[PDB]
Amino acid sequence: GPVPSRARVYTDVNTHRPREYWDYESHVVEWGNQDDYQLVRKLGRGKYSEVFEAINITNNEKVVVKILKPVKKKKIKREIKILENLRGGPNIITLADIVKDPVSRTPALVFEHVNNTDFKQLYQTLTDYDIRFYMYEILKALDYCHSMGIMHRDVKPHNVMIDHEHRKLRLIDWGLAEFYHPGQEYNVRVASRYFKGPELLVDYQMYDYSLDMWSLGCMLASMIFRKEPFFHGHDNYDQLVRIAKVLGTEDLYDYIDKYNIELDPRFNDILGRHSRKRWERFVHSENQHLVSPEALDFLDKLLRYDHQSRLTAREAMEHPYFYTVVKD
Ligand SMILES: COc1cc(C=O)ccc1O
Repeated sequence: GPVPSRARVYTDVNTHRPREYWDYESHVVEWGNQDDYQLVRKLGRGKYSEVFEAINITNNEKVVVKILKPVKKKKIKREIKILENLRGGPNIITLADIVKDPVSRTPALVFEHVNNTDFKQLYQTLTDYDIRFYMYEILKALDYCHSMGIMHRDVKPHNVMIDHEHRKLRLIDWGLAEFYHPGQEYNVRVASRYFKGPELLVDYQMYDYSLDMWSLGCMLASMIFRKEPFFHGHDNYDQLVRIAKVLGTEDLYDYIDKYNIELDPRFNDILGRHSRKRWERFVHSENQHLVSPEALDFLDKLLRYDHQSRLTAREAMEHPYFYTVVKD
């Protein structure tokens, strides 16, 4: 069988929390008044929710209302408990209220409003300094939720909401987030395709916070190289092949051999043999102003096959890449 794995940090955070903290199935939802909020316009519809701009008529403030699609009670409770646990943390989206939507008959989560610009437009005007600044802000959120025993599991540009005017950032959509428990096996069907860690792609279930760091690395690569997404696979199998064409196949085999993992035999005729590439390969005259030795080394230390070998969020915040970022 597979060799077991443990997070190298925050390993027993939940072990020593009171059970109320992580036992979300037993959580009792405290409901607000649904008539406090008025839907103004629909912003989007995902697989698990519909998102609306709204007004809180008790203060005439703009808010965001996320009306959950019918889904098993524990997943709904999971997201709620996680949001309440993390509320007030650095750059964590603030859950303001929970109400029962009369039409859907499901919980509607009320969030603080973030005046966002579309990431595709934003990622295209971001300066070298902007990228470092916002990366640092994401790291604050990730070290926080990891230190609080939670992995996000869906880090991607769409879930990093940025108000570029006030240089304000929020990590959103905690619907896939989970509590980390040492040696627990998790569903590998998480994260968006382009941001899936190698551990998910090789069906290794005993993963941890370090998954989020691979996803963050994918975001970084897309930003500094101006290629979104960076690893652009057509499906989950091609996704691993795309990664192997950059990181190389010999380190992939070292990875799966270390945890005594076996690849899907489906890869036998599509994976091939590939050398590890140097990151300078992806540098050109249209992105070189976003690239530095510090950037490439930081990226290199995020994008590792071995989840145990990736920088932790805290380690990442110590990296020379962030030396130029103004501290508060
Ligand atoms: C799609 O999930 C979310 C969306 C938003 C705002 O767009 C805020 C919090 C969320 O969890």
